[PDB]
Amino acid sequence: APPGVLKIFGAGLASGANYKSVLATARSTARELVAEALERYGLSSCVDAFALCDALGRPWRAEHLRVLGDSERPLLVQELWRARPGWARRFELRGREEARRLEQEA
Amino acid sequence: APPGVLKIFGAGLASGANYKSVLATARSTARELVAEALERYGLSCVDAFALCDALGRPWRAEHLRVLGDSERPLLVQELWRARPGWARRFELRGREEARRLEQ
Amino acid sequence: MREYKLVVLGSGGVGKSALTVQFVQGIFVEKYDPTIEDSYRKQVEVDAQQCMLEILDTAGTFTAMRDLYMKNGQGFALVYSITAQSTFNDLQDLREQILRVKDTDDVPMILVGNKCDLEDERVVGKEQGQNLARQWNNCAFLESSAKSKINVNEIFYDLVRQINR
Amino acid sequence: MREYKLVVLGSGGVGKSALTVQFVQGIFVEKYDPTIEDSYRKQVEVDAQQCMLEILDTAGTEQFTAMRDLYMKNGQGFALVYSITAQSTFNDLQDLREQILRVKDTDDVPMILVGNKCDLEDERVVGKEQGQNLARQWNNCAFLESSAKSKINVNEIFYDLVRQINR
Ligand SMILES: Nc1nc2c(ncn2[C@@H]2O[C@H](COP(=O)(O)OP(=O)(O)NP(=O)(O)O)[C@@H](O)[C@H]2O)c(=O)[nH]1
Ligand SMILES: Nc1nc2c(ncn2[C@@H]2O[C@H](COP(=O)(O)OP(=O)(O)NP(=O)(O)O)[C@@H](O)[C@H]2O)c(=O)[nH]1
Ligand SMILES: [Mg+2]
Ligand SMILES: [Mg+2]
Repeated sequence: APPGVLKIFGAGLASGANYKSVLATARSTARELVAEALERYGLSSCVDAFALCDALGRPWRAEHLRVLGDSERPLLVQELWRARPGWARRFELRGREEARRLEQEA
Repeated sequence: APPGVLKIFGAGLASGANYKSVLATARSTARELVAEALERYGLSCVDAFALCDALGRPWRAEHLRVLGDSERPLLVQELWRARPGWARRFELRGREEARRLEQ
Repeated sequence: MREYKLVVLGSGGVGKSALTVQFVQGIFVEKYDPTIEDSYRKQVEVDAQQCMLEILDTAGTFTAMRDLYMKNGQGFALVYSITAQSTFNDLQDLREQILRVKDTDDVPMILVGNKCDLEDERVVGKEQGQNLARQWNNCAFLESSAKSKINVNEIFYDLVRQINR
Repeated sequence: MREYKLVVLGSGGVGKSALTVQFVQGIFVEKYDPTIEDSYRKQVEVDAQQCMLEILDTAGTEQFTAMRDLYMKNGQGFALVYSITAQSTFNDLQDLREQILRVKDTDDVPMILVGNKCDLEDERVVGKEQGQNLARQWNNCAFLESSAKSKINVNEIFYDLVRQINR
C-alpha cells in the first residue's frame, strides 16, 4: 500500500552510479517507472528498448532475473514476493534485449 | 536445474478436483504446462487459459500474477517465495478472468 | 466438518484414478493418462456424520515424493488389477513402507482388487486377495470395478469408519 | 580496500547532486530535478591506499523523507551542504547537525561543513566568517567553501571525510 520508494539499480549505464530511486504508488506501472528511471539516468519512445527487472542472486552479479511486463505494478511485485533464503533481490534497469537473454539462460 | 512437481490448482474447473500435478523441468514453459494441465483437467483452447501465481493467507486469492508464455514456472516457484504469513499456489484460470483479477 | 486425509496407492494402470474419479464425480475415465499427483475433495455422510474427504490419487510409474504421502495420510487404499499379476506382488513392499514410515503395525487400510468386471480376464482370484489380507494383520479387503460402480463407495467409506477408531 | 559510507546531506537546491556527479563522473549537471535517493560508487586513492566510497546523494524534500533515520545510522562520514546564495539553507543546518549527533550519539562523528556555489560571489548571503565560526562552534569542525561548477574543493570534500574516518 504505502507510497514507497524503489531503488532501480543501474548495473552499468553511467560509470559510478550504483542506483537511482523513484517514487512508486500501488498503481504505478512498470513502463511509467522505466520512463522516470531513464530520465534520472539521462537518456521519443526510447522506453521500449529498456526493461525493468526483478533480479536475484547470492551476495554482486544477478544469478536470475525476470522482465516485468509494462502493465505490472512494481511496488506490489516487491511487496508481495521475496527471494528464497540466502538470496538478495533488487530492481535493475537493463536494455530489453540483454534482459530477455538473461531471463532465458542463467 | 532440478525437475520438481508443480501442483496446478483448478479454481472451479473440474468439480471436486483440488489440484492436478505436472512434472516441470528448468526449461519448461508456462504455455507448455497450461497445455499439459488442460488435457489433465480434460479441457487451440490453450490460448484462452493462463497459468497463475496466486497469493493469499489462512481459498480466496488476495493477489495473482498471470505468467507470461515464455516464463519458466519451476524457477518462479523455486526462486521466489510469498510474504511470510502468506500462502502461494499455481492456478489454472481462463484468460479473461485472470487478467480481470490482476487489477 | 471433520477432514479425513486418504491416500490411494498401487502400481501403474490398476485403476486408482478411475476409482477416485468414479467416487468423486460419478463418471468413468476410459483414457489412460498416468497420474503424477491428483487431489480431490468430496463430502460424504458416513454413519450420521458429515465427513470431508481429501483423497490423494498417487503415481504408479517417484519414490522421492512417496514418503510425504505416507507421513501425512490417515487412510490408505492399496489397489491392484485382477488382470495384472505383477501389480499384486508390488503391494507387499507398499504395506511394509507405510508401516516403516509411520512406525506402527496398526494403520487403517483396505486391500483393493480392481477391475472385477473383466471377469473373463482374471489372473488373480479372490482367494489370493483374501490370503494376503489375512497375512496383513487380518486387513480389510474388497474387489471393485470402477466401470460398473461396484464397491467404489465402500473403499472410502470403510477407510473413514476405520479412522473413526 | 576499505569501504567508506559517505552521505551528502542538506536542504534542497544547495548543490548536493552537483558536488557528487562532479566528483564521480567528472561533469557538471545542467537542470535541477529533485533527488529521492541516489547512490554512487567510485574508487580513488587517499594516502598511498586505494579506497572504495559509496556516496549517498540524498533528498532536499525533508517532509517526503523519513528515510533520513536509516542513512544517518548507516553512514560513516557526512558532508552538510549549504548554498551561500540562500540563508535558509545555512540556517536549516544546525537542525541536521544535531540529528546526526543524536542518532550516532556522539560529537566525535567524521564530518565536513560545506558552503557550495562559491563561484557566485555576487549573490552571496552567508559570509565566510559566518561559515568558519559555525565550524568552531561545531566542536571545531572541518570547513570549506566549494564550487561544483569551478571544481573548487570538490575532491577535497570527499578525501577529508575518508581521512577523518581513518581510526
Ligand atoms: N474395465 C475396467 N477398466 C478399468 C477399471 N479401472 C480402471 N480401468 C482402466 O484402466 C486404465 C488405467 O486406469 P487408471 O485409473 O489410470 O489407473 P492408475 O492406477 O490411476 N494408473 P497410474 O498410477 O499410472 O496413474 C484405464 O483405461 C481405465 O479406464 C475397471 O474397473 N474396469
Ligand atoms: N553556480 C553554481 N551552481 C550550482 C553549483 N552546484 C549546483 N549548482 C546548480 O544548482 C542547481 C541545484 O543543484 P543540485 O545539485 O540539483 O542541488 P540538490 O541539493 O541535489 N537538490 P535536491 O536535494 O532537491 O535533489 C543545479 O541546477 C546546479 O546546476 C555550484 O557550485 N555553482
Ligand atoms: Mg492414475
Ligand atoms: Mg539533487
